[PDB]
Amino acid sequence: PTAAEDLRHKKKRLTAMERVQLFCDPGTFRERDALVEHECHNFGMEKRKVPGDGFITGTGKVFGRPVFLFSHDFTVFGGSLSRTNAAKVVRIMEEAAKIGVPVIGFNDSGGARIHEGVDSLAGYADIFLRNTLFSGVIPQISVIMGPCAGGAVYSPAITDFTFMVETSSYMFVTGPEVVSAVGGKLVTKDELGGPHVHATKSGVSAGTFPNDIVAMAQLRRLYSYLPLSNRDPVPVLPTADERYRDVSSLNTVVPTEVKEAYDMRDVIYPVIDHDSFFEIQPQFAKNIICGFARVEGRSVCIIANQPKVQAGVLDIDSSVKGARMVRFADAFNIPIITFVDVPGFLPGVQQEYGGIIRHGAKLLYAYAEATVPKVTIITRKAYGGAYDVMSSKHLRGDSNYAWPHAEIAVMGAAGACKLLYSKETAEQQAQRIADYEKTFCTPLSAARKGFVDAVIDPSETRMRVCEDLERLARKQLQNPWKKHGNIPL
Amino acid sequence: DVSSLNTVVPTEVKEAYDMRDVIYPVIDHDSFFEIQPQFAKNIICGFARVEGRSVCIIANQPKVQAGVLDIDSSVKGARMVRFADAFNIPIITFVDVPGFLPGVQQEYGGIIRHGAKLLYAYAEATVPKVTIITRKAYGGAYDVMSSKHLRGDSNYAWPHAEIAVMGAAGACKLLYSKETAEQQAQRIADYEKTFCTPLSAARKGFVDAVIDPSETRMRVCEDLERLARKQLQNPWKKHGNIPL
Amino acid sequence: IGRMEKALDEYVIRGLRHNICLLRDVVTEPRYRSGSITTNYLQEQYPNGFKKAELTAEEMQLMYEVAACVHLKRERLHYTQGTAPSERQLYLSVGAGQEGETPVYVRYLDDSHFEIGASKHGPFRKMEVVW
Ligand SMILES: O=CCCCC[C@@H]1SC[C@@H]2NC(=O)N[C@@H]21
Ligand SMILES: O=CCCCC[C@@H]1SC[C@@H]2NC(=O)N[C@@H]21
Repeated sequence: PTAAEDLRHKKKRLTAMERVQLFCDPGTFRERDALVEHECHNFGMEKRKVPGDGFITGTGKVFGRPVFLFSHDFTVFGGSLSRTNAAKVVRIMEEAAKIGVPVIGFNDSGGARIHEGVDSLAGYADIFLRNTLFSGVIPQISVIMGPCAGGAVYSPAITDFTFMVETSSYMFVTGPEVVSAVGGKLVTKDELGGPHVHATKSGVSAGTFPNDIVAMAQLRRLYSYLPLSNRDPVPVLPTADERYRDVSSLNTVVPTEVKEAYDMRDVIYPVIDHDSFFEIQPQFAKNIICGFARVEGRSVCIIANQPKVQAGVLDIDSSVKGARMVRFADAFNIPIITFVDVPGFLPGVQQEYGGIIRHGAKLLYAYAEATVPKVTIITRKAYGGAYDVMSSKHLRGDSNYAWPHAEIAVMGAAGACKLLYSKETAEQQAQRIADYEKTFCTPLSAARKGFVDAVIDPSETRMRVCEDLERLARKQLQNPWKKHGNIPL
Repeated sequence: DVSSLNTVVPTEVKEAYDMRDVIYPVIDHDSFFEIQPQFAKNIICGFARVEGRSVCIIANQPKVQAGVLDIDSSVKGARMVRFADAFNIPIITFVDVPGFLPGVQQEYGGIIRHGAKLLYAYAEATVPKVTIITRKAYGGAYDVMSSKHLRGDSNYAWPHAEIAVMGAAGACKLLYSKETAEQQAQRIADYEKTFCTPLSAARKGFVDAVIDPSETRMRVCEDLERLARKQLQNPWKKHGNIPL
Repeated sequence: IGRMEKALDEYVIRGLRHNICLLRDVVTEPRYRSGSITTNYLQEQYPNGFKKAELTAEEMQLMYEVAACVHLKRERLHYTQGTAPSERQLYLSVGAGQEGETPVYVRYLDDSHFEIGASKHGPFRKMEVVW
């Protein structure tokens, strides 16, 4: 019996129920509500009632841990929401708020249902309020499998992570017809809101998958990292890997020349456990890396610069990416580990015309507000305000480390030499820049002041990180009483 | 395996059955401790274990007086619910009620006060609740016996249930004042067919799902395992004001 | 030679390419094990570029079995406490077009022992994998 799904598969596409079956465990899905009708009675809609009413909501179970989910249905009315569709979603989110369980939704709606009038707006508003209230209480993940237009786009935005499917998905606020009507330009749906556009240009989508099957397979892996609720502790899984594994290849990663580049992944991979990195937003703002990883069987958060791309310089997009990652990680009590290599901020008129001052402050706010244990490692250099922003010791950092060839200075040697000698005799470059770099572009001064705990061999990083992260397991820090902060938007 | 539940409910609507035949299969073997066994026999209350954890049982009984709510039954159920909630004990209820007991003595004795106690106890409670509607639920009795709107966790019904405002006769009378005589035969049957069935209540969203009677143990164990860590709180009060 | 064969496969090199495939193919060739060779041997046996020899049916079957065992072992790691499975039915097929769908079972009787078979109600072999 394979009835009524032949029409769907013929278009090389899967069904909502099949997606739900693929996500959860083999036999642990219990559909909650299945016999519900729209009761519209307008515009010749009194007929063609549907039992499911276009939504599939259940409970399920992943890796032995509970979950909640819902999936849109494209065959029935195009997946449009109504006064009645939104009730099921509201009930699921409320139940997942009472119990410490997350929510995952597979969006496929074609837009609002016009035949209901303003009831669709009512349902949208209720879903928006539930998302707003419960953000930071239970993790929310959203996946977009098909078209997603109109005002329905906003609820995925408030969710913590949004993923996209490559061939047959798109998302935008207004359709290309209106764009043609007002501006006069003919742009296709994919050219407007395709997965690539949101992966590279707008920065909304947190990832892209080639197929639905791969999407489910990796969504399970992502779910294996998250904590169940706000009050539950960070999960710890058994692992045969051990902190005594030898990592001596880190002694040679940093080149002896100051103008040559290297890949920061060569430093990230040895420290964490084998094959346990899940990069977030891999194709957007490549000069910074963010993602999840495990250290001795417990999930941690990774944020590191990359001198491979644009000399590892902070920017607007990198600031937004890092700020969102830090805020989410702190909201759910996940340790943060950072690797620092920054020469400063990206210079240019477009930057000031785009508001670098606002955006660069977001990362600093996220780092200063955080109360989870932090570990910082300075590999090569840290200059100016970039050193302050990237989790400096003064921002209530727990432990800070440096490598023997690091440099921590106010600015580059040339600018310091220029400002320290206004009209000093010519040729001052040769006998002053070298001396200043020798005397003050070294971690000795910063260690004398007390800004780094110790200068360590690069081969001891795994040992030190495991020791510190084990000791810091029970830190309790609290901020002054506030209704909420006022972050620079 | 519990497949004997498929046959407990008779196919006639006027025949009676023993609710213990439904209570005993779901709970673990030889683990029932009835409370007040000889008083207000139309309602059963007691303690029982489900998968090794103690729960509270409150069910109607159509054997005695057609399973009709009353003063004494209301007091008994109210006290049991209040005690069970005070100490964080899950509550499981089985529903079969045609309404309240009609009589002058009842109003002369204050049915209004006493019947409100059970409703207050059910609404105030914050422990996980599971409700199963076997055959019927009419009028305010459906509201009182842990309906889904009183912050109930999960509600289930059996395929031959009935959830209506009142009996078919009264509805037919009120819906057609002076309609042509013999209206009984071609109206009561139609109304009972169309609206005395769980399809309408399922359409509205008042029952989670319609289940086979053989899956009750599975569903109850699953729900009671999942609901182990619910945290609900009432608004701040020095204390309530229950109708004494 | 056998020693070399075995020792070639245990040389883990990551971060750059190498010619171990050529050495393996040359050693495994029956011409090399015949006893005598020549100095024009290489280009005589490699006329157009280089193309590594393929796998026989039993080798590919063994690779399938080992892949299924590894998949199950790594799957059991992620589950919490005792809520973990012990038997599945997998469908292995190499290539982008699923060439040669081979149903496989697995039982995981111990930490490093399985009961691989064709499917359910099929004879089992009880191989061993240590990884
Ligand atoms: O010496 C002249 C140019 C030096 C730029 C050094 C890098 S580029 C972006 C960032 N902003 C700075 O002031 N320094 C760094
Ligand atoms: O049809 C006439 C008498 C119906 C009574 C039905 C039962 S008796 C007690 C309870 N009160 C009602 O109104 N209905 C039920």
